[PDB]
This record gives sequence, C-alpha cells and structure tokens, in this order.
Amino acid sequence: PPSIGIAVILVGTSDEVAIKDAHEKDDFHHLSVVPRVELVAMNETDPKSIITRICDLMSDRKIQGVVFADDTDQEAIAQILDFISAQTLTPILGIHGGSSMIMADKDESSMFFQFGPSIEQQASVMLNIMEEYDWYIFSIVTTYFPGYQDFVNKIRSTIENSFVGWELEEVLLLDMSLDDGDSKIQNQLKKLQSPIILLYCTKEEATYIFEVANSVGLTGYGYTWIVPSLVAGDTDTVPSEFPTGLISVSYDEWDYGLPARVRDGIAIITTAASDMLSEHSFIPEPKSSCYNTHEKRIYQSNMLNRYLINVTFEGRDLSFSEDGYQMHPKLVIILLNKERKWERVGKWKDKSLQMKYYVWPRM
Amino acid sequence: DPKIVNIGAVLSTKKHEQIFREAVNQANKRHFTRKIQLQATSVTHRPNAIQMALSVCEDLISSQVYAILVSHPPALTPTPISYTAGFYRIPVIGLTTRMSIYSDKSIHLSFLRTVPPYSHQALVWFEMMRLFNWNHVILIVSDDHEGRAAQKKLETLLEGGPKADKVLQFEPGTKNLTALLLEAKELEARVIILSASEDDATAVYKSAAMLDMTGAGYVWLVGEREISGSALRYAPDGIIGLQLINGKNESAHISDAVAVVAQAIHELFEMENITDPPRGCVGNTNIWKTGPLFKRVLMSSKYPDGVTGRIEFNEDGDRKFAQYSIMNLQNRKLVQVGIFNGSYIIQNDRKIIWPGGET
Ligand SMILES: CS(=O)(=O)Nc1ccc(OCC(=O)CN2CCN(c3ccc(F)c(F)c3)CC2)cc1
Ligand SMILES: *[C@@H]1O[C@H](CO)[C@@H](O)[C@H](O)[C@H]1NC(C)=O
Ligand SMILES: *[C@@H]1O[C@H](CO)[C@@H](O)[C@H](O)[C@H]1NC(C)=O
Ligand SMILES: *[C@@H]1O[C@H](CO)[C@@H](O)[C@H](O)[C@H]1NC(C)=O
Ligand code: NA
Repeated sequence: PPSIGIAVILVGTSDEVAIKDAHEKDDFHHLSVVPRVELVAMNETDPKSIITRICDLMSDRKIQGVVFADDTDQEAIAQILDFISAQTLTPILGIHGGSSMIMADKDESSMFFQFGPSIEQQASVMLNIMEEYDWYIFSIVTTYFPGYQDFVNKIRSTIENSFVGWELEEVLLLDMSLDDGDSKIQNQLKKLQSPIILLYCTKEEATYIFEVANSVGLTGYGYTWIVPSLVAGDTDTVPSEFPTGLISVSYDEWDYGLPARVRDGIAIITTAASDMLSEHSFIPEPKSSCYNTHEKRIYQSNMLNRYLINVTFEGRDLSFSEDGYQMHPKLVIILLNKERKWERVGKWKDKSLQMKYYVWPRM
Repeated sequence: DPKIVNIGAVLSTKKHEQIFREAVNQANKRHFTRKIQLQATSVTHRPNAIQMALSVCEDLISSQVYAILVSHPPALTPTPISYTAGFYRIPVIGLTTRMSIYSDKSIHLSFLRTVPPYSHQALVWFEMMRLFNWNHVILIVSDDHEGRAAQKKLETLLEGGPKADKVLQFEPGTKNLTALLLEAKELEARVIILSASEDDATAVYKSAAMLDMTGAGYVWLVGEREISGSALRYAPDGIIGLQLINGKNESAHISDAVAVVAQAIHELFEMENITDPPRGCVGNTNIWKTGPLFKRVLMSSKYPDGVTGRIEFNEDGDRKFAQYSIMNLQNRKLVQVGIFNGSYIIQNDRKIIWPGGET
C-alpha cells in the first residue's frame, strides 16, 4: 500500500515516547493506505508560530492531514486551526487543549474536527444535572464568545418543550470587548436572583466575571454556577477567582488519554483516505504550498470530509458530528472542592447522566 | 523625546500608502505632540489570506501598532486582518467594507468602520416610507446573512406609521422566482423592497418582468448592490436605489480615519496606566490589556468636520450619519433625485418617475 504523510503536533512537555508506542499498531493498518506519521514539537501557540510551522511542514513533506494537541487553555488555537484548515483545505483534528475547545461556526470549507462535546451536547448535559437535583429556576450569563446564541437557543428550545416546569428568570449578555471602568458588568450582574446560573464564556472571561460576581455576593452559599468544558479548561490550573462549588462538564484528559487520542487521530485520517482511494481511485493531493492557495483552489475541495465523519477502527465508533465535534463522548461532571481541586462527581454515557452524590455536600 | 505611537494600515496601492503617511504627518502638525507622536506603518494587500495574516504580524504588530486601518481589496477581504488583530484586541478600522457580517461582535470583536454596512440602507428606506407615505410594503430578501441583516434592521424600525405586509426570502442561486413573486402580487401592497446580490437581483428583475410586476402601480425600492453591474442591466425603469456618497473613495476615508484615530490616541494618553501593545506575534498569546479601552475611546469618538461628513459610530462600531444619493432609473439613465444628508431627505429639482410614468 502507498504511504500518506500525517503530522502530529504537540505543544508543551510531551510523553513523546508513550505516544510513539501507542501507534505501536503500525501493522494495525490493513487498509488501502498506510500513515507516515512525523511527531513535531512546538514551544509557541501564537498565530505566526502555528501558521509558519504547519506551512513549513506542508512544503517540506506531503501532508494529507494534521493531528494537533496542546496543553493550553487557549480557545483561539481552535479558531486559528480552522482558518488554516479552510485556507489550505487540509484535515486538522484538534485532539486536546486549546485545539479541542468549542469552535462554533467553522468555515464552510473547514476540514477541522475537534475531540470534545458540542455546545449543545453540553447544554443538554447541564439540564440533566439540574433535573436530577430538581433545580428548576435558573438564569443564563454569557459573553459574545461564539456559540452563545447556540447555547441559549438549545436551552430555551429544551425547556419550552418540557412536561417539567422550568423557570428561566434572566438571560444576560456581557460585552468584554469593551473595558469595564464604569462598572457596567457589575450593574448587569446585580440584576440576578436565580439559585442556579449557567455561564457561557471563556476561562479568561470567567475569572473576571467571578471576580465581579464575588464582590456583589453571588459566589456565596445558595448560588451554584454551572460552566462548560472550556471554562474549566485545564483542570490542573484553577484561577483563584473561581468560587468553590463551581460545577463543570469536562472531556479533559480523564479516561481518554493523549496517546489513545493521537492513535485514533491517525486512524481517522488514514481510514478516511483509504475509503476515498477505494471508492474513487484517488485521494486529494497534499498542497505544495500555502504561499499559493489562491490559484490552486479550483483544483481542491473538501471532498475528504464525507469519509472523515463516518469512521470506525478496531471496531470503535469514531464518528464526527456534522459540526466537526465528537458524536458520543463520555463526559465527566466535575466539582471544584474546598481544597480547590476538580473532583469527579458524575459520568455521562449512553446518553444517561450518572451522578455520584444524591445530595450536594458543602465545601 | 516624545513617545512614538504606531498606527498601521493595509491599503490597496502605494499611492494610498503615501496618502496614509501624509494624513499622519498632518495629524502631528495639527496636534500637540510633545508627549506622543504618531508614526505610520503600512503594507498593501497580500495575495492570499495566509500571507495576509503573516504580514500583519511581521510588518504591523512587530511595530507595535495601536490600531490598524484596512481598505477593501480591489478587483480577498479584511477578515485575516480582523482575525489577526482581533487575537490581541488591537482595533481595526474598515474604510470601505460594507458587508454586514463585520458588525458581528462574536466574529469581529475589534472592528469599526467609517462606512456603514449594507443593512443600514433600511434607515433610508424607512425615512422615505414616511416622506412618501408608503405604509404597506412587501419585503423580498435573499436568505443569506446580508439579506437577513437588512430584514432585521428594517423590522426594528417598523416594529418599534409604516408596516411590512409580508417578508419573502429566497435561496441565493435561484433563477425561477415566480413561485415567490406570485405571492407578492396577490397582496394589496405595491411597494417592494429588495435586498439581494447583483446576480440575485438580476434573477428577480426578469422573473418580475415576466409577471408584469414592473409596470405602473408598483414601486421598487432597492440598495446599491441591486443597481450595480448586471443588476443595472435588467433593472425596471422607475426603480429607486442608493449610492453611499464617497463609499469607494479610499483616499477620503484614509483621511477621516487618521483624523479620528489621532484624536482618540491623544484622548487615550490622558488616562493612566496605559500599556503598550505586544511587539510581534511570536511568543505572544496574551491580549493587549488596553486594547478594549482604546476600543471604547474610538467607539465614542466624534469628528464633525470630516471629508465624508460627520463621524460617529453606533454600538457595533458602524458609521453613523452616512450620506446616500437617491437614484432613480429614468430612460435607462440612473439619475440622482435626492440625497440622505445623514438624518434628512433632501429632494432635488430632478423629478422622480416611477414604474409606468407617474407624474
Ligand atoms: C463580548 S466578548 O468579550 O467579545 N467575547 C469574545 C467574543 C469573540 C471572541 O473571539 C471571536 C473571534 O473570532 C476572534 N478570533 C481571534 C483569533 N482568530 C484568528 C484566526 C486566524 C488567524 F490566522 C488568526 F491570527 C487569528 C480568529 C478570530 C472571543 C471572545
Ligand atoms: C523548542 O524548545 C526545545 C527545548 O528547548 C528546543 O530543543 C527546540 O529547538 C525549540 N524550537 C524552536 C523552534 O525554538
Ligand atoms: C456511514 O457508515 C456506515 C457504513 O460505512 C453506513 O451505515 C452509512 O451509510 C455511512 N454513511 C454515509 C456514507 O453517509
Ligand atoms: C476622493 O476623495 C478625495 C478627498 O480626500 C478627493 O481628492 C477626490 O476628489 C475624491 N475622488 C472622487 C472620485 O470623488
Ligand atoms: Na464592529
């Protein structure tokens, strides 16, 4: 079988050997085509670093696809990779870190897929929790962070079709593109009564919101915040402004370890290219250069996408959502305890919430 | 020993680059510059989106620009500039980009412009529906962002005088629209407002010819896009459309944009604890701490004596008090019959003739 190039980019100190060893199944690839993986290390995650790096790799070698992992809480990496993916028409899988943090509204030409829950998956999960502990009155705070309308929409969609009697008090929208020297975020936050509060924003934005919500007595007892994955981000990093008793959904490195994820990344790219050679007698040619994607564009498409979304390997269902998320991931509910530690408190699988506690003990 | 402060630009040509340096030169003279003194840094559009994003890093952000001016490319977009700059929260000023998408704070969080989006044509329509007492209008709209943009902006002005008896939306790409247009015929409203691309308006224009809906009775009220290129070619006689005055004068907008930005820089350094923007992209992942304040300052700048009129921004950082020519197609000649001065309609002595003849 002929060899396709795959690059694997690792940002920040890396069990490089445990990863090389979990692709030990080099002879696990009985398809039409075989991966030629090449581990790369990067120290930097700014736009220039990432673009020049991936573009150098593209014009050194013949890259069919990229698997990207990092150790950062940098949701922008997702956006940068999407852009790169769509400009160069090139599958990028964001398996961990900034790369996996929800990127709402990817390009029409994107070939960028993330391991992680969708925004809607997480919004659902958040309702199952509040159901369980019969928390029915709640409010929403968000910023303009992409996905905020998908979030409120999935919520509202769900509660206004419910035999249950939910009672969304308020829905806030906080503008953090402008500075807060007049205390406008303060004022908007005082408005809140609810016992529960869903918060949709970034980890950086969260720290400020919470710093504010603290000084107006909203981190006290009888306020529970629930946040999505990307606000927890990296669970070993816990800002001080985070209040204790904060709850979060999470697909951080809990049960699905980085080397597993890398191995499935390489799987997905190779089998998807297998099935496309197998059914068309060609795969799309790696783009010589990204310093000429203007011309070579009638000559490219994101044909390979239909095969990337519908993959299984060693008989595991690795399907992707049509938004380039993971179809069914096992999520881990988690709670910031009194020692300031994310502790597991729940597991979401076969679309069934499975909590640890019956009542909430107090931190 | 004044503090040098860079302003960046990405512009169409070298002439425009020279215009930009000069505009900055003259801001330094005009202004008191013992403390701070601007310096112009610029490049022109790179040939693709990736090189564009690297050029912003290499050429502009490495010079620690406080803000970046951006023309729309000629005969490629501001998007990689918004993105790259937006990463650090460096403000971007669009000189000529009218697409409505850049009014979306979720995508374009550090973006202002000295031209209004296309959606703001709804302000002028509305004021005309008042002036010419059209109370009952049908509204045909491309089911794309630009079309929805325009619908929402009018419905705000209607939904809290005139009212929209229906809103029909079509899929951009469709050429047989007689499904849609038959729906507009059977209604009592004769005024028709269109938001569509050049090619989509062409499609509409013919389909509506075929149903004699171009004849007398009917008023057609439209924007700039739908009386450009090929839309102009098949457009009914008597149509009314718009042309933003100076909307393509990159040189004019370089002028006003530099004026505003220099004002805002000087107003920013009245304040305390102002941090520099990051020097370069590499190794730099934290936003500029002062970028969101500088944005606030800009966003609430006023320049009354501007080459393109009175400069103010709305909450989205879109231009307010933009002026349009009101254009009427008579004997297949586009004639100016009026102007929107920024708040007022001003009829001129050229008489309007509607579809049919209409005296
Ligand atoms: C009201 S709130 O404070 O605005 N929250 C908020 C809202 C929007 C946010 O991000 C929206 C973006 O798309 C910004 N990104 C910046 C990074 N990015 C990018 C993409 C490709 C590049 F090559 C590059 F260099 C940068 C793409 C655009 C982030 C936070
Ligand atoms: C990344 O850092 C490592 C460790 O110091 C170093 O070996 C490597 O050369 C660095 N790469 C670059 C591009 O500086
Ligand atoms: C996805 O996978 C299986 C067989 O490979 C099948 O159920 C389904 O039709 C596929 N979907 C496609 C090709 O869209
Ligand atoms: C464009 O604007 C400048 C004003 O800065 C002016 O010199 C020139 O006459 C204008 N060009 C056109 C075609 O109106
Ligand atoms: Na804006």
